[PDB]
Amino acid sequence: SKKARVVGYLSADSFDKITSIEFCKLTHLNIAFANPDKNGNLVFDGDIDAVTKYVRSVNSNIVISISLAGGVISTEQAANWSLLIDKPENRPAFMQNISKFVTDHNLDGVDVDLEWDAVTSGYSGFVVELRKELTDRKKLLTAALPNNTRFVNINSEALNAFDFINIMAYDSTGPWSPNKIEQHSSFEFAKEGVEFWKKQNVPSEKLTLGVPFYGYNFTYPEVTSSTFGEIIQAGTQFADQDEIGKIYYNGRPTILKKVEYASQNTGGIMIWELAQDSFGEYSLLEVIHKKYTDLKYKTSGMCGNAHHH
Repeated sequence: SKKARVVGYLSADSFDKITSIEFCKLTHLNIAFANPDKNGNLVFDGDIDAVTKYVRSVNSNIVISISLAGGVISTEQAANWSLLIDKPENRPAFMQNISKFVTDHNLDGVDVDLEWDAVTSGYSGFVVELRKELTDRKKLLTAALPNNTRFVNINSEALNAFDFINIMAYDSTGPWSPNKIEQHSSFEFAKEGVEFWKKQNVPSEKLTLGVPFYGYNFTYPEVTSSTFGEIIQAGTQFADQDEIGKIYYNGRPTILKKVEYASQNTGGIMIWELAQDSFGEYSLLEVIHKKYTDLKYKTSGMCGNAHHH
C-alpha cells in the first residue's frame, strides 16, 4: 500500500512552540534529547509528559520516541556515554534506566542519535542489547545516521536491528567548514545518502530521508544558522528558493522534490527540526503533507491525508 512515515524531531527548547506545530501531519515524533548523567541515569530537561499529552490529543496515532544524545553533547556527557556503553559491565544498569524512562513517560520507542565521535566501540553491543529490551516490550528502536559514512563501530547486526533509520541528509557544509560556501542539503546530497545506505544493505522501506528546516549564513567567517521561519519573516518571496546570497537552506520546491524522491525510494521523510518551520501558509511540513497526499500516500491519515487509501 502507498504509505510513508513523516518523522519529526522536536527539541526540548521548542516545547513552547508546540501549539504552532501540526502534529496531525506527522506519523512519528522524536523528543530531543535525553542524555546520561554521571550515575547512569537518563536526564531530560523539560516537561515531556505535558508535551506528549498535548501531542497525543492532536494525533492519537502518533508514535513518540525519546531521542538519545544528539549532535550537541558536552565533554562530560560524551565521557559518560563512553563509560556506560564501552565497558559491557556498565551497560546493564544504564539499559534498565532507559527502559524505565520509556515506561515512566509512556513512550513508544527510543531513537539513537549518537553522532560521529560519540559512536564508540560499545555502540553495537549497546544497540543489540537495547533492541532486545525494546522488542520484548513491543517498542521501536531507530537511529539517526550520517548521510554517506559507515562508522566502523556500527556492525551489521546493530544496523539491521533498527526498525528504520533517519538519514541526516544535510550539513554537507557548516560552521566547521566556513570556506566551503555552498548548499548544505542539496537534492543530489540527499540522493547520495539514500543510495549509500542501500549499499549498506538497508532496505528501502527502512530508510527515512532527513530534510532540514534551517540553513547556514556564510556572510562572515563565523558561520551562523537561520531557520526557515526566520527566512520567511525576512520575506515571503524567499519561500520558493534555496539561496539568498551566502545563505543556503531548503525552500518549498526543493522539499517537494525530496518528497517525490522519497516516495519512490525510501519509507518516508524525517524533519530536523519541527519548530524551525514557517508556521502557516509557507510551512515546509505542509509541503511534505500536501505532496504525499497528492501522490496518494497515507502518512497520518489526518488533516486531509489518505482520503482514498
